[PDB]
Amino acid sequence: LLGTQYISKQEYDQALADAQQANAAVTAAKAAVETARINLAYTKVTSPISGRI
Amino acid sequence: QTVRSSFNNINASISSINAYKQAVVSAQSSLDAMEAGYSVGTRTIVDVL
Repeated sequence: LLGTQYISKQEYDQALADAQQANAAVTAAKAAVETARINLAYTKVTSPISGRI
Repeated sequence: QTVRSSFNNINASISSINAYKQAVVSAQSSLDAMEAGYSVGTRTIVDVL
């Protein structure tokens, strides 16, 4: 509706913000998910080297 | 009666304009309120219409 009748440029911008807003939240959960995962599959081997155990 | 008929009318008639004349003013900025609010796009154009 941008430029059209109801879109109400500011009110639009509110939404675009929101999608802007929540995605960053999505950034977080992913980071969280990314976090927790690296905790889970973290277990265990191998360290930062290969060779005789 | 007719003497008092319209003589009232006109006066009340007077009151009429004074209301709507203000009322026009009421809508007047009311329009203006819209256009700016639409000009800045805080609001739609339909309202202005």
